[PDB]
Amino acid sequence: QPKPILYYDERSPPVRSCLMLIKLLDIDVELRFVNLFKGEQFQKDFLALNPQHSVPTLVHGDLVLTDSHAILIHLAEKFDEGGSLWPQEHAERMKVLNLLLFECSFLFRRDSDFMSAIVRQGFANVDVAHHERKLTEAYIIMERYLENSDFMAGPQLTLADLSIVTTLSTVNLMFPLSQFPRLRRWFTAMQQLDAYEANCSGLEKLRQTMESVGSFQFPSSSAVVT
Amino acid sequence: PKPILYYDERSPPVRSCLMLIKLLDIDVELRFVNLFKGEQFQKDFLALNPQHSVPTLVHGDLVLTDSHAILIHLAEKFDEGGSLWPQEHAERMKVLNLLLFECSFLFRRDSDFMSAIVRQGFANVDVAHHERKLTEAYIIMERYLENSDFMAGPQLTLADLSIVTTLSTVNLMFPLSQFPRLRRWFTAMQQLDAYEANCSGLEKLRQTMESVGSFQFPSS
Repeated sequence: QPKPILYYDERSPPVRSCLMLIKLLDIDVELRFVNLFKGEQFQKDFLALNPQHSVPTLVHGDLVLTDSHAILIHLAEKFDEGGSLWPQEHAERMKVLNLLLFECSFLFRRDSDFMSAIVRQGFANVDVAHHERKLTEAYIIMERYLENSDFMAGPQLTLADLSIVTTLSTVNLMFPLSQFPRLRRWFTAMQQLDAYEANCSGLEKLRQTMESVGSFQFPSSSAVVT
Repeated sequence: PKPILYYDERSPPVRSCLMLIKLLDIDVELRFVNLFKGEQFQKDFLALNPQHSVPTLVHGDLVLTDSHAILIHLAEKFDEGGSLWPQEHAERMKVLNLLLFECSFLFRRDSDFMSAIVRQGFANVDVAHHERKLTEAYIIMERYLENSDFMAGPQLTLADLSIVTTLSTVNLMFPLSQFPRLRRWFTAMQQLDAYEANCSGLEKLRQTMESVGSFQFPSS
């Protein structure tokens, strides 16, 4: 019943997906900033709330959620009851769930491995070709999904698109989409949604933070901008 | 049409699905895909699942490529109204939150360790690094068990089935002796009839890892 509280750092793509859903559904939510690059997620009180030391973390009454994909489903079920973002029909809902788990286990995992290598080693010491292969593989899979539909999980916008677009925009700071016409079309369409504005500041903050910590510049030509 | 499960029982996410199939008496058709021979890269399997992973379930026209989606789908279709995937929203969110901890944290870190063994050889893995990453997962689970007998509340749910198989896999290398709640919970899980579905693939994974990584686990 009390309004949700979101612990967040907008540089995180999963955080941005929750910010996008909050904007799309017009949800009133208290924001509490946790600076991941300063290690504020290791403060004792935050660790007591979420021992995984991660954002987004949502506190909604007694419920404490520590994964973006649970937060997206929870907020859709509470603030979009009966809607199409988290579909009513079982098969369509399982397709969206399957895509959310692809984002967690495959796209995000590989982008996190790459970006954490940059922070830990410096960009000049990362095997960028290795990560390019891993992440281009994810682009190929997404292009294949979109060869069948204009959205990731079917013919309409779902939570899968909100979860995937933020991490895709993050991978695309580095790796261009010139060779992926369906992924370009979809990303352009997602950027026309008013809710996409919630992605913009955090993407830019992540770009700047990574350039500083990793001592490099992303190639400006890569990012798709409309 | 009955569900088809593409599987290699060495995979802990596969074992979680085998455990649920045994608990719910689901009639499935099993099709083996050998992960250590690279059969997940065969062209027909890749056409089905471009993430080249098991478990993969084909149920009618529905193709699921992640164990946590498979667990939820099978519970919804074959255990409607049961307690493994709770009806009440807050309880269900708690289960979902733990399934995603398993995917994003426990499994990710065990995968990173076990992959390192296969790629580099055990003698060349930074075991102390992986011990810190995996012990941190043990610490988190010990905290999750502070208030309840099971991972997501007072009774067995899908979260326990997902977590127990990967935990048993981490436990090939790293003992539970420092984590009393977690050790008690693991012993209780081993007493379930359905836990028998974990045993064969866990031992096969032990043997395959010891051969490929040229070592013996401490627990061996």
